[PDB]
Amino acid sequence: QVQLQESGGGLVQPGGSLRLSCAASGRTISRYAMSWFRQAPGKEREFVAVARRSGDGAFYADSVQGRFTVSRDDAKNTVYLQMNSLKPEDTAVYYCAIDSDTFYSGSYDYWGQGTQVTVS
Amino acid sequence: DIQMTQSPSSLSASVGDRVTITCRASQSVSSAVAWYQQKPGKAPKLLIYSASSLYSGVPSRFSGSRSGTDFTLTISSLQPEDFATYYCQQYLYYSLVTFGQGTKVEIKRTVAAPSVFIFPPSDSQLKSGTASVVCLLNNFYPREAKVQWKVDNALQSGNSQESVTEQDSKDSTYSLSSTLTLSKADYEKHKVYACEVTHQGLSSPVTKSFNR
Amino acid sequence: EVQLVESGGGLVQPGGSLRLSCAASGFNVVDFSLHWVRQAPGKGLEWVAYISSSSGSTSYADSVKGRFTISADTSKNTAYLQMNSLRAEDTAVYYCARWGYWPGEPWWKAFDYWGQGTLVTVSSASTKGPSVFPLAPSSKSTSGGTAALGCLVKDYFPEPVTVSWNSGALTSGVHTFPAVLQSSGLYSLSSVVTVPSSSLGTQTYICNVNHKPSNTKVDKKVEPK
Amino acid sequence: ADLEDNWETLNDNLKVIEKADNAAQVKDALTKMRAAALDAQKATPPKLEDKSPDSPEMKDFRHGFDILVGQIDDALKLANEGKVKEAQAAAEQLKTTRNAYIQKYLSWRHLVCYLCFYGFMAQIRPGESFITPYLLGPDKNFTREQVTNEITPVLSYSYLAVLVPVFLLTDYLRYTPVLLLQGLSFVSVWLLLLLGHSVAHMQLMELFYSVTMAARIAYSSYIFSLVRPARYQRVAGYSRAAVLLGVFTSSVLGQLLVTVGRVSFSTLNYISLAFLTFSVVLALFLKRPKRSLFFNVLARMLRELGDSLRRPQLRLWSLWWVFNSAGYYLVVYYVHILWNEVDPTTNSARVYNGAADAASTLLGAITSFAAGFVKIRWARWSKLLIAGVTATQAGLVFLLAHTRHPSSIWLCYAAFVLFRGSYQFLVPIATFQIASSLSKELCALVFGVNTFFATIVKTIITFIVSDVRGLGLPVRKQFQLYSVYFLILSIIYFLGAM
Ligand SMILES: Cc1ncc(C[n+]2csc(CCOP(=O)(O)OP(=O)(O)O)c2C)c(N)n1
Repeated sequence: QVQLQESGGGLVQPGGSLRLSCAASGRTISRYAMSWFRQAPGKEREFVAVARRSGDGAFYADSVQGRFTVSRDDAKNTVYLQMNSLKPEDTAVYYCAIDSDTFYSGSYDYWGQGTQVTVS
Repeated sequence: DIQMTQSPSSLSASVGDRVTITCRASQSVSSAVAWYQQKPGKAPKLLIYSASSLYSGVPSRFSGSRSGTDFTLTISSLQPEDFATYYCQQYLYYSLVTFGQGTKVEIKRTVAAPSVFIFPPSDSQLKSGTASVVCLLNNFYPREAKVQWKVDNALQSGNSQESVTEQDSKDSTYSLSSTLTLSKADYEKHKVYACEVTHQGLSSPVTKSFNR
Repeated sequence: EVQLVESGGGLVQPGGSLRLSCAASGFNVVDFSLHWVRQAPGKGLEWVAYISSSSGSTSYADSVKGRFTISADTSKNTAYLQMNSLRAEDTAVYYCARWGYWPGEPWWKAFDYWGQGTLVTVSSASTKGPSVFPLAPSSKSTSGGTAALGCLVKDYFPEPVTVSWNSGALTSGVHTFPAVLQSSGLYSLSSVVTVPSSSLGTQTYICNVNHKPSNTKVDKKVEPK
Repeated sequence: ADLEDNWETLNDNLKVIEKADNAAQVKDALTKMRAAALDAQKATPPKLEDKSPDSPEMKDFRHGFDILVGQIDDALKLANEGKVKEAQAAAEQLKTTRNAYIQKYLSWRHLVCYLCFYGFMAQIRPGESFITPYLLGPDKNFTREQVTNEITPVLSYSYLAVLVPVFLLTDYLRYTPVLLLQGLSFVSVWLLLLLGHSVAHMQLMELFYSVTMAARIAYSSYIFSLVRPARYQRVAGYSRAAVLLGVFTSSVLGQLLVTVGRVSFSTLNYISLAFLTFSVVLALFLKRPKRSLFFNVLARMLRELGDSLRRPQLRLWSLWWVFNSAGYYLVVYYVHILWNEVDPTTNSARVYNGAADAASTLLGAITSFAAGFVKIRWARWSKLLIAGVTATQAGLVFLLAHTRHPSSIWLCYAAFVLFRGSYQFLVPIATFQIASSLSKELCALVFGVNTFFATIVKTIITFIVSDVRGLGLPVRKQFQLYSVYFLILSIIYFLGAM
């Protein structure tokens, strides 16, 4: 019965910055994991990042390492995404994902709506 | 007797990252704890003794701290030699040696999609009497991936058998081989045989299926 | 240098008797006490027993109380750990560790010089040849790029067996899994290689096993249906 | 948790093991003993803190804890074999080595006990409740005007002149020579009382007695400087109970000597001088602490005080404390003069001021026990309760003012007891409504400022009323003006209430 909220986006330039955000409501977050997915026009079901627990760090994808930055604020239940100079080959819509397993094995049932992101 | 909990049981860092492994006691144990570094397969080694001191033989990139009953291992510059399992052990009396749970650290590696390949056996196991199908997950990260084994549209739990491998020294990725061994009663089931697996790199849990 | 060594570990029946020998080359057991630490494969470290040759303090762990016994000799500078009526939980690696007496440099220093560690196993079934079965990539569907080709071996004992691919030539992409405990008491293992689909129809793939106690070398050809 | 908490849990666990059998479950007790012994090894004791560490005079401390942990090993290696009788002899050896080795670097372990005996014995002053009958007896026979308008005004000015300078010297000397100076002040007071010649000798006597009535905060400050903040609550409670029991025992002993024993007042003050020399000896047998209040900085105190400058409830309780404390001391300084005025019996045993003092101390202890139990919201029923308490004080002062009967003053004695029931009922509440808002240093500062303003109000009323160059009024019109003053305070707090 959980649900997600997100915002951000916009037509950005290669060499700029952007801040994606995802909040959740329905269940506490500090004992679960969250994730960021990607869908492009033409393709489907890609991966961006994942945030495991409160005392650990984030884990990225093969092409976004050293470029994105994922934090986690457990007080307001909000996970951020610091887009830093995204290339124009990543004009895609980012999705948010909640986990339903405390062992973070990937019990994914509920996603978000979407956010239009386009570079140049 | 007493317990010795060790919370960050699955850590991950790149070369040159400060990690903190905490460890909580049950009793009010004095400042005598032991942090051990055991390689997978090899012998343990004394890394930190008495919760603050540096042992003669281990490098200077290791330390620790005490906060009540909370002991902390700190690694400032993580050498690539230092990817092992770190054990927490309070030493208070001779017969109260209670180890922790072990914190097998990992290399900070980019989460990739698991190559999920289902494999049925040949015609030799049906002439032997014990069928065994497997599902392979190759080149993925982290270790936590969950297979479900949808046989006849049902999660056949209890009969599954997982076996993860050690971390590769070539590209620092993982492989899993889930094995479902079934009897002759597997033969007269329906014409579908699938395994569904989920992972953080996967959006949707991939279901790999075969017939006959 | 001063160090430790262990001997006596092997294969026993569930409920049998086995005597481990811990030897200390260098120091003597009258100045430092000896300890035994259990490590199950996949699990973590856990304590078993200790002995102190200065006074005699054979106090054991609650999971192994009244089932094991220990006796240390300072003339031979060794310690015999005799274990009778074992269970299936004791399939583990036993480490013999040094630890000092109170006060100061012996006690405050922890288990500093761990030994090489002996290995004991508990299984009702004896040694037998592994049954080897192919794992074909099924190239009739989901092809075009690369696939995987494997060997599933099962019903063997003991644990160390090796899998070679094309007499050890093809070593890129070889994944050999640890021997997972089969519920029938025996062992099972998987090995797999990554094969491109263009080289699948030309390069003939074999798959050999090498088992050191049981004199068998099963080299089976793997191919799709 | 440095040395003393480990010592307390070691003593408690040893008292558990000493009276316990069936040694299979004392392994947890013996390893808690071992943890308390090993944790108190790097403790750096305060008698060793002045010396440098890693010294050859420190090695005896580590060797004492060495043999302590070694006999804990000898106990627990015999406890793991299923034995039950070797642990008791090992605990006896542990007791002997704990008394021998560790106690060399431990100064005194009866500190709570010695402070209890200091509160129960060194507060005994059997001539305290018979000062005014001694001044107005057959010995010297001071008149009522010379004891009303000439002695206690010098007491008020001297209380000002020892509250303003001597408070810094009280905070500075680490409170053992402060209590020694207080004992020497008691010695000076009873030597000027036993060797009085004129009125100025009694003025100098009240000059030395102002130090004694002003150094009462120094005892609780000595407790806070000696006892750790992890132990200050219970030990402070037992010490306050010991002080109240010592004052009650002093008043009961004064009643047993004067009324029952028929001891003369000069011999009474001889006994008082002997017990105060005993109090000086007990002050010489104290221990000097280290962590003082305001000498062991200003910007943090001002930043934490700026949030408690114009609070309405804090200002209400502070102004009530100032006004009712000035009224309380102006009632207490003249109520003995009133008691010797209404019933001027020349017989020594027919003077029952000590019985009124004992009943007043007992009812004050009861109302202090029945002050912190008020689980009532202080939003609306505060100012009306203050107006009711001040109206009760006005009624009691008015009953003390128009009583001209020998048989009624008995009940008026109890009315002064009830005056403590109208004063001590709200003193722990006035302490709780101030101490729960600031730090303890700022708490002592706020109570010092409140005592300073109460002394200002008392000094102004003393300068206006009792002065012979201004008004020049006897004690009866002073009590009438005090009744009018408490009535005006009742009117002010009632108009503040509703
Ligand atoms: C004219 C005069 N009145 C009284 C005294 C003695 N005297 C001054 S204050 C006081 C009582 C001290 O105040 P209190 O609040 O009762 O202190 P506590 O008993 O609570 O410790 C006494 C007995 C005196 N020396 N001269």
